[PDB]
Amino acid sequence: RDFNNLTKGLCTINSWHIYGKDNAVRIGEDSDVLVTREPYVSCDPDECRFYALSQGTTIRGKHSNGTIHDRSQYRALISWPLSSPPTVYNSRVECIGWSSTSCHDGKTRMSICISGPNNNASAVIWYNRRPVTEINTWARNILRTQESECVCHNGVCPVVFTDGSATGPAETRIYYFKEGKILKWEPLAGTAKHIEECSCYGERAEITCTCRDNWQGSNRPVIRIDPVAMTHTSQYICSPVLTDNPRPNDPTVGKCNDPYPGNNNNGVKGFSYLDGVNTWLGRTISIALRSGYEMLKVPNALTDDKSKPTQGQTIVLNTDWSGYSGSFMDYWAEGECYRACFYVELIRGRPKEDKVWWTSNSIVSMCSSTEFLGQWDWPDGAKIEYFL
Amino acid sequence: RDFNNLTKGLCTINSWHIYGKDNAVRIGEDSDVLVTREPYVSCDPDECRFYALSQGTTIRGKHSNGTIHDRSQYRALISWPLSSPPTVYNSRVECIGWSSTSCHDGKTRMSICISGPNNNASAVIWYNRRPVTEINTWARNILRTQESECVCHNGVCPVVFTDGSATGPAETRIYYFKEGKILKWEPLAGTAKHIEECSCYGERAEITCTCRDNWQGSNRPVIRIDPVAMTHTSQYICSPVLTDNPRPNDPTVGKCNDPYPGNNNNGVKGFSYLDGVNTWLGRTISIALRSGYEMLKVPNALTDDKSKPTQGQTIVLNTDWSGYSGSFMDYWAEGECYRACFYVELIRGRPKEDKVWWTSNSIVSMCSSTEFLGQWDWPDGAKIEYFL
Amino acid sequence: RDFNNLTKGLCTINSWHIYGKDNAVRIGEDSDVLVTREPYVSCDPDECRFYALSQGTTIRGKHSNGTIHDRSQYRALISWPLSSPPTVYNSRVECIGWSSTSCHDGKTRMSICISGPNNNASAVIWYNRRPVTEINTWARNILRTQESECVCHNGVCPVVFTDGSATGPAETRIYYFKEGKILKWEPLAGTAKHIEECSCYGERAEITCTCRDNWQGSNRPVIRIDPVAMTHTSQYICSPVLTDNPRPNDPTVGKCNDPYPGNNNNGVKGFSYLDGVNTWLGRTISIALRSGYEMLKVPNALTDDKSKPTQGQTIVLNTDWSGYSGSFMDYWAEGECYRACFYVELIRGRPKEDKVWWTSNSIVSMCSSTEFLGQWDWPDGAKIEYFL
Amino acid sequence: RDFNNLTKGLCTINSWHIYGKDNAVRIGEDSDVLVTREPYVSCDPDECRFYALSQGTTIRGKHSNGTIHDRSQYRALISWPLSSPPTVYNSRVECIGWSSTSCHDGKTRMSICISGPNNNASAVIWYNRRPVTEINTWARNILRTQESECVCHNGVCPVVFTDGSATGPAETRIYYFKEGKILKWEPLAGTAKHIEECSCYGERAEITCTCRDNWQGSNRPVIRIDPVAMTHTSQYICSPVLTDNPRPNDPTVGKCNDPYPGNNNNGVKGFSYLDGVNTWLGRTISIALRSGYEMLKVPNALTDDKSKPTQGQTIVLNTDWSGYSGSFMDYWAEGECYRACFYVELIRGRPKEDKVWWTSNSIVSMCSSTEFLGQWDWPDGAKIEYFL
Ligand SMILES: *[C@@H]1O[C@H](CO)[C@@H](O[C@@H]2O[C@H](CO)[C@@H](O[C@@H]3O[C@H](CO[C@H]4O[C@H](CO)[C@@H](O)[C@H](O)[C@@H]4O)[C@@H](O)[C@H](O[C@H]4O[C@H](CO)[C@@H](O)[C@H](O)[C@@H]4O[C@H]4O[C@H](CO)[C@@H](O)[C@H](O)[C@@H]4O[C@H]4O[C@H](CO)[C@@H](O)[C@H](O)[C@@H]4O)[C@@H]3O)[C@H](O)[C@H]2NC(C)=O)[C@H](O)[C@H]1NC(C)=O
Ligand SMILES: *[C@@H]1O[C@H](CO)[C@@H](O[C@@H]2O[C@H](CO)[C@@H](O[C@@H]3O[C@H](CO[C@H]4O[C@H](CO)[C@@H](O)[C@H](O)[C@@H]4O)[C@@H](O)[C@H](O[C@H]4O[C@H](CO)[C@@H](O)[C@H](O)[C@@H]4O[C@H]4O[C@H](CO)[C@@H](O)[C@H](O)[C@@H]4O[C@H]4O[C@H](CO)[C@@H](O)[C@H](O)[C@@H]4O)[C@@H]3O)[C@H](O)[C@H]2NC(C)=O)[C@H](O)[C@H]1NC(C)=O
Ligand SMILES: *[C@@H]1O[C@H](CO)[C@@H](O[C@@H]2O[C@H](CO)[C@@H](O[C@@H]3O[C@H](CO[C@H]4O[C@H](CO)[C@@H](O)[C@H](O)[C@@H]4O)[C@@H](O)[C@H](O[C@H]4O[C@H](CO)[C@@H](O)[C@H](O)[C@@H]4O[C@H]4O[C@H](CO)[C@@H](O)[C@H](O)[C@@H]4O[C@H]4O[C@H](CO)[C@@H](O)[C@H](O)[C@@H]4O)[C@@H]3O)[C@H](O)[C@H]2NC(C)=O)[C@H](O)[C@H]1NC(C)=O
Ligand SMILES: *[C@@H]1O[C@H](CO)[C@@H](O[C@@H]2O[C@H](CO)[C@@H](O[C@@H]3O[C@H](CO[C@H]4O[C@H](CO)[C@@H](O)[C@H](O)[C@@H]4O)[C@@H](O)[C@H](O[C@H]4O[C@H](CO)[C@@H](O)[C@H](O)[C@@H]4O[C@H]4O[C@H](CO)[C@@H](O)[C@H](O)[C@@H]4O[C@H]4O[C@H](CO)[C@@H](O)[C@H](O)[C@@H]4O)[C@@H]3O)[C@H](O)[C@H]2NC(C)=O)[C@H](O)[C@H]1NC(C)=O
Ligand SMILES: CC(=O)N[C@H]1[C@H]([C@H](O)[C@H](O)CO)O[C@H](P(=O)(O)O)C[C@@H]1O
Ligand SMILES: CC(=O)N[C@H]1[C@H]([C@H](O)[C@H](O)CO)O[C@H](P(=O)(O)O)C[C@@H]1O
Ligand SMILES: CC(=O)N[C@H]1[C@H]([C@H](O)[C@H](O)CO)O[C@H](P(=O)(O)O)C[C@@H]1O
Ligand SMILES: CC(=O)N[C@H]1[C@H]([C@H](O)[C@H](O)CO)O[C@H](P(=O)(O)O)C[C@@H]1O
Ligand SMILES: *[C@@H]1O[C@H](CO)[C@@H](O)[C@H](O)[C@H]1NC(C)=O
Ligand SMILES: *[C@@H]1O[C@H](CO)[C@@H](O)[C@H](O)[C@H]1NC(C)=O
Ligand SMILES: *[C@@H]1O[C@H](CO)[C@@H](O)[C@H](O)[C@H]1NC(C)=O
Ligand SMILES: *[C@@H]1O[C@H](CO)[C@@H](O)[C@H](O)[C@H]1NC(C)=O
Ligand SMILES: *[C@@H]1O[C@H](CO)[C@@H](O)[C@H](O)[C@H]1NC(C)=O
Ligand SMILES: [Ca+2]
Ligand SMILES: [Ca+2]
Ligand SMILES: [Ca+2]
Ligand SMILES: [Ca+2]
Repeated sequence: RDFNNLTKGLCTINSWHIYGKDNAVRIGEDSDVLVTREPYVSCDPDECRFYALSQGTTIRGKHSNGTIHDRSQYRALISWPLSSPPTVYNSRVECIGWSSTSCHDGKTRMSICISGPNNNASAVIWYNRRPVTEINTWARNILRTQESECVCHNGVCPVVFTDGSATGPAETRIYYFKEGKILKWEPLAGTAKHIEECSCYGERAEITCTCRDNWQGSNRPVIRIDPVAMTHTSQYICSPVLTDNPRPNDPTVGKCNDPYPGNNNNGVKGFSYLDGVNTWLGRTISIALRSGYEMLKVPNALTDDKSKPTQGQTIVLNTDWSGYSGSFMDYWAEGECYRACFYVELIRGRPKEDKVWWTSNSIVSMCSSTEFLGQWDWPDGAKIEYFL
Repeated sequence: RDFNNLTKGLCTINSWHIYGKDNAVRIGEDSDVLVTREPYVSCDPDECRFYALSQGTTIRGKHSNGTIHDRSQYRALISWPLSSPPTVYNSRVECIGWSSTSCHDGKTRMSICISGPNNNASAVIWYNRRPVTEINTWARNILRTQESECVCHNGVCPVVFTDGSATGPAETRIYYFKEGKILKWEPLAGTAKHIEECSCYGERAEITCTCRDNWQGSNRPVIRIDPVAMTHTSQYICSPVLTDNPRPNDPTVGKCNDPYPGNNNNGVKGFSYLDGVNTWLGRTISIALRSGYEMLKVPNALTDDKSKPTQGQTIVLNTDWSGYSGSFMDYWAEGECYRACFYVELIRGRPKEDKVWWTSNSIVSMCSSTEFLGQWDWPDGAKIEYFL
Repeated sequence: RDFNNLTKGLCTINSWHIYGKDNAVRIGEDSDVLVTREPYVSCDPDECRFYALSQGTTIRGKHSNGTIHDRSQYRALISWPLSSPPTVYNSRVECIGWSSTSCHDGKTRMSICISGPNNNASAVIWYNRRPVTEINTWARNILRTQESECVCHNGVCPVVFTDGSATGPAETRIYYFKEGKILKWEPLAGTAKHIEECSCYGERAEITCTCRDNWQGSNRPVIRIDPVAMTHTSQYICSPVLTDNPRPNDPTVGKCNDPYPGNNNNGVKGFSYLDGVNTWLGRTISIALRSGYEMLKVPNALTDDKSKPTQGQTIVLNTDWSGYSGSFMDYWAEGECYRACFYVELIRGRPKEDKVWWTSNSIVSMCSSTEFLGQWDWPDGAKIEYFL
Repeated sequence: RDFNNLTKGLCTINSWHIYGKDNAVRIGEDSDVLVTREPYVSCDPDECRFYALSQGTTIRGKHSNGTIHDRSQYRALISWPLSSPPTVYNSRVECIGWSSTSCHDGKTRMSICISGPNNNASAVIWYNRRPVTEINTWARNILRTQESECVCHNGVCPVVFTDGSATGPAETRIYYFKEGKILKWEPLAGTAKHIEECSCYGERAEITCTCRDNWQGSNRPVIRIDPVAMTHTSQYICSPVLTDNPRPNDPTVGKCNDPYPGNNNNGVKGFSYLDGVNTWLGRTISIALRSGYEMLKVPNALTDDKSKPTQGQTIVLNTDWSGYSGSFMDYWAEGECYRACFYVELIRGRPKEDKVWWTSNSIVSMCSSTEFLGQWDWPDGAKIEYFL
């Protein structure tokens, strides 16, 4: 009907309640479920769906041997109904590619998939389910994107891309689209040294994305965008409570405009909600590998380089695997504020579970509450040995 | 369009005709059917669906070993099309939890799921498919609810919860919701000593729920609610025709405001239609275990402590298993009265059938007729030995 | 929108073209297809669907052993999309029973299912998907109905039932319904001695049903109904070209008001289009068993007891099995006349193919053309030995 | 709503981007996917679907042994959702036959299927999903059609048929339909000697179809139609860059009105976009067999018998199988021109891969871009040995 505008603010978060859960690997043991990875959730004005990058095979199927690789001609962006598994018979294909992003603007939805060789990949922008715009590689080394949903304000929806090295300086750019057409684009600015896999949300005409520095830096990069003026800035989260993985241990003071040193050439997609005292950071529990997941209330994290934990909540125990995590919100829900949500990818199989030749994932999703609810941990459930 | 109001009365019941049947366990032998339990039926203005608490696995699947437990992170409230099985590809998820209730109000539908540990569980109320309200545990010992549908009158829909011991005094409360928001709540009143798993229906601006006393008492508790004034009372069904399971034998006189003694720490979810001479009680045939099912016309049951059977009808033979049973009606059907219906859960597997490692169920459903129709028995059908 | 009226006449038939085909048994070898029997086709204002009486099991499933029986608590009336198989995931249940009929009236659809023991069965009438009317057994010996679709004229839809013996005198009645309510009913009249499984169609405010005499009589009974006056008559098709199965050989002259003698206690559901010179009778090729199928132009069959074949067309070869057959037409298609159609059930398995423990069927359907098209035979396709 | 008119022109093509991909054979290894062949794509005003001629069996199913044959009573025209596999549970049947074509006109869609024996086949035309017109064989030797979609202009949609010999002179005719009714038909004209499997598109009130000469001729026949006047002409593509398969090698000069000699009794369905300098021809890489696929910019191909390659792009490598290819466009997309698309069938199994007893295919589809995007090759993916 009409373009949506970020008119409200974030509700206060005093705890988190379960929103959705897949149980995909448990069910996939005896069903026609698709091997996926790199998921997310995204809302429309009438329903919210689950999203993922398919591998073009069922888990129990023979072609699942070798699904440890990321880029192939047999991947695609698919969507399915909330808390149901990525079934072969109930899934809908958005576009063909091995990297992606998607978002609705009040009128219709825009989806972007990237495909191709390393020497020269390319992005195609779709809108109202028709292919509208195309963009070829600029720095000729794996053109990539968010891996989670974008946000729009009155028709304009910014998106972040990177093209170039993963263990050194790259070429990041913020593009501004309106009905699938490029309005403008500008290169990265600010003090952030490496950008990758941005997780974004919005409130009161502003967009905040917490991203990943894969080069060096256990603290996380941040990008604030102004959808009306079409401008931005970047920096790091000051707080000493580090959130990348892998990472060293938490210190007494942190860094605001420089990567905190300790581990190289590695990271993980993550997110956070930056709102003064109402600030919460998410992270794995293990400093060495992707296991466990926890949420932490760290007042004034982004601006205070000494801030420490006030309250917290456990999502997945440290004996249980996790993976990626990102942000989303239901911009079309009734209320006076925006209720914040997030998802956590639960990876099974290789590399850590190598008696199996595949790699796949599960999903758990939570949203905020204004009460102080009790906590419980939410693992995937599957017994790898039933697959031997 | 507009809120629904309990404007009619109950039609006269002279017999029951089949409404719906699943045949889930028969079909699940060679299909992708989900292991479920604790079912019910619920109507919308345009279609009536089947409901159940999934276990997150298919019957023939490996993860079905151990589905004898009730509370787990892998259960969910699902719905599917009438007289079809709970298939993996045709099911819709309402919310995440191990206890529940749901009902439409004329405009939209409200669903409630409860999840968490025993020390501290919590309920989340959803409306129009978005999470609106949250409630944490009050007495810190398994917060639980109806296990069947609620009833609404002009926007207000009462719901009964219990939190605390199952073999002693607990904390029951009636909550009044309007569009997912808590209007009010009040503690139990009247002479009923223990409340659990209420089965409710409505006619002429009043709501009657026949429940379960798991502490002591083979006779059943009753709760009458006034949706307009937001008040209630409780008591027991006077009649000597006992209906809980397990239970002792029928006596000559019964108890109106006190639990009839005989068996402890056990019961089963049940229901009844209380309407003077037009009164019918349902019950298993075996006094010791959940087998067989029969309907009995006992005039003035609730107020007469000597009332005895006038007419009856067999639903499931005593050589056949049954389980839970509850009430529902199609508030949007054409006519001058409300045609009363009920469902019976048919459990297969453990505990009684232990050559199998799972536990699942089937459904049969009937509604009333004004004629005196012939009777037939309706078992599940499956041969356990085809699963060995 | 508005009630439909039989306003047109039959187009001239000069040949038949394929309309639809299932290929169910071929596909069911490696799919979740349901064991069915007693099928038919029925149109709505917007789509035409396939219909059948399910057995509550998949073909490859264990519970298919013993599906040679007809009456059981696990059967149901289901419908699915045209030329697709009766799949477990794509089927819709109309009502519970082992005998049936259904038809749309311009506004909504009425469906009727019969269930129960032999001593006392009962029919429930549904309308707009809600159970409206009930009727108990009158002569206490297997109450049964059409096994194909009914026809309506301005809201009124007659239906034929039988209750009593199959090898002697019974109790037939024509019921007249309007929105699921009984308008009237009257007993059989005319010179027909035994009625069973009527196949009906309509044009110019009249309804003709060709039925089955299971007692004695290789020639077929006929019932003409006047939907406006609510009256009828019966008789036999005069022509010497006999069409029941089993049957003796064709003679030189036939019988108009008396069963032609030759074979007892046996028959098969069939049909015909009676329209003067534009008359066509259908029948199996073998006089002893259900094999092959052919259509024959026999001018003035119903009134001329000497009429013989003018033109013909082969549908299924005599080396291929067939079974039941019935009539249907698309009352909502554009044109100035009614294009006539029919279906043939193709049975596989027991009794003739006994290396398998089940019994199931396939469907082929044809409609008329005004040209003289070429012919081809349409078998089921499946190789029974792939099931061993 | 209203009839569609070819009002725009072709956008300029500077490269091709992926549109859709099936991955059917990879997935069919562990799923209920249907054995198909002879596919295509076709758009509606609201969605574009995939099309194919089914064989009436699943790939892993027993009835897949022998699917090397083309004409049988068990084939059908089916359609399914874009980039999803032809699943047994998600497919929709259009009509019954072993040869076909289909297209939407702005209001509704017309589909045509051909069935029957070689002595006398026949076509039935369907519209708005009801059978409207019938046509019997004229030259009594396999009546056949396009095997891809038709194009319409203000209600009129021409279609090309052939009936008669494949290795000598036949009887081709162009039919003009309007709402399923034959407006007119006329025999082939111009200098083309043999016509088969036409691939058509349209822009600015004209229809161009590049077809197949199976008799003699490695260069391709062309038919230009005037939808308003209902007339046409034929000829060959002049250019020396030959595109049929099998074929001899490319010469220095070509033939405009005569079949270029070299190989007999063989060909393959193909297409091309003829637009002056903006001209592109598609073809397999191997001159002997169906392997590899490439697109070539050959300015003024149709009129210049010396034209040679200016630019090109690889679609499938020569070590990978291909098959048929055809044209389609989204006539209802926003813009000022028509964005051109095409599909390539990827055949697996017999005849070249004979360790398997079946024959099936996969799909890849691309559309044009105005940028110069990078290229990648798109194979089917499946490992035949996982089927042994
Ligand atoms: C039934 O259910 C109810 C329902 O909620 C349960 O109640 C909840 O219990 C939670 C667990 O205790 C609790 O969460 C914790 O909150 C802390 C903050 O509170 C305290 O301090 C503030 C300020 O002084 C006070 O206001 C407050 O009242 C308290 O005093 C957090 O600090 C906790 O986090 C730390 O511990 C966990 C492990 O338990 C770590 O994973 C986490 O990362 C935190 O510790 C690391 O990080 C800090 C920051 O740099 C380091 O200083 C510290 O050394 C740790 O560092 C190591 O670990 C990380 C990760 O391994 C690594 O990178 C680093 O290098 C180091 O190696 C925790 O989040 C809830 O707040 C509580 N509910 C409420 C409402 O408060 C109830 O318990 C159940 N049972 C019953 C009977 O009810
Ligand atoms: C073809 O189909 C037709 C279609 O309907 C068939 O007709 C139907 O047949 C039914 C079965 O007989 C019948 O149902 C019974 O009705 C009784 C009431 O009728 C009589 O009394 C009244 C008042 O005097 C009269 O008006 C009426 O005319 C009759 O005289 C019920 O009382 C029957 O229930 C009792 O028996 C069944 C077992 O058969 C028990 O399961 C049931 O619980 C009842 O008995 C227990 O409970 C009472 C109450 O406390 C006890 O006193 C008694 O001792 C039993 O107690 C033991 O059992 C329970 C459970 O095991 C346990 O807790 C307790 O401790 C004890 O151990 C029964 O319901 C229908 O009414 C009839 N149709 C109609 C319209 O009436 C037809 O038969 C078929 N065949 C043919 C040829 O047509
Ligand atoms: C390529 O395709 C084209 C496309 O159509 C093919 O053309 C079609 O060919 C059909 C087969 O021959 C033909 O159908 C037949 O039509 C007969 C009527 O025509 C003749 O008579 C009339 C009047 O005199 C003339 O107008 C007309 O021109 C002809 O002369 C029917 O009579 C045929 O039916 C009989 O034979 C078949 C077997 O072939 C039986 O199954 C059938 O039941 C009929 O025979 C039995 O019944 C009669 C009636 O009582 C008995 O008298 C007779 O003895 C038989 O009885 C025994 O059998 C039954 C069943 O087994 C049992 O109950 C009984 O007791 C006995 O034991 C037949 O229907 C089409 O009409 C023709 N197309 C057209 C438009 O006409 C073409 O051939 C193909 N090839 C080529 C090169 O084109
Ligand atoms: C990273 O990705 C980027 C993204 O695009 C890559 O860039 C692209 O590279 C493509 C491959 O080289 C290239 O396509 C070729 O274009 C030729 C035309 O260009 C040249 O000539 C014109 C005019 O002079 C100039 O304007 C232009 O600048 C060039 O000089 C085509 O001619 C090419 O086709 C021929 O070769 C291929 C094999 O490679 C054959 O399959 C094809 O059929 C052509 O050759 C046959 O046909 C001709 C015509 O009759 C014959 O003369 C010739 O002998 C061949 O004949 C045999 O073969 C056929 C089939 O086997 C048989 O029937 C016959 O009998 C003979 O036996 C080719 O299409 C793209 O144009 C280029 N992109 C752009 C925008 O240009 C990049 O490379 C990647 N890497 C990096 C680092 O970036
Ligand atoms: C487009 C692409 O290749 N994305 C891949 C990125 C990429 O390698 C890093 O961002 C380094 O640049 O890594 C992740 P992970 O395996 O670390 O879990 C897998 C992704 O699929
Ligand atoms: C929330 C919960 O645990 N519900 C469980 C209740 C509960 O134990 C009783 O109401 C005693 O309080 O019992 C039944 P049942 O096994 O007796 O058939 C299983 C339920 O799932
Ligand atoms: C309601 C019912 O039992 N219908 C059955 C009738 C019935 O026995 C005959 O009409 C004799 O009355 O026969 C057929 P068929 O086996 O002969 O092919 C099977 C039906 O299912
Ligand atoms: C109606 C029909 O039979 N179509 C068949 C045609 C036909 O034989 C040729 O057009 C020669 O006339 O060939 C193809 P292909 O096998 O060559 O790949 C298979 C088709 O199914
Ligand atoms: C998977 O492939 C590897 C080589 O990639 C092979 O050695 C291994 O045995 C395969 N796994 C299975 C289960 O076949
Ligand atoms: C189920 O698990 C138990 C232990 O919980 C084990 O002893 C048993 O053998 C398992 N059943 C099957 C069929 O594997
Ligand atoms: C059918 O006839 C009645 C009068 O006989 C009329 O009201 C009705 O509208 C007619 N049907 C249609 C479709 O108009
Ligand atoms: C089917 O059941 C019969 C008895 O009804 C039994 O003898 C037979 O062996 C069973 N068939 C199969 C395939 O198990
Ligand atoms: C397929 O059929 C042929 C004969 O057509 C037979 O020889 C062959 O063994 C069959 N293939 C399989 C896998 O059974
Ligand atoms: Ca890092
Ligand atoms: Ca009790
Ligand atoms: Ca007979
Ligand atoms: Ca050729």
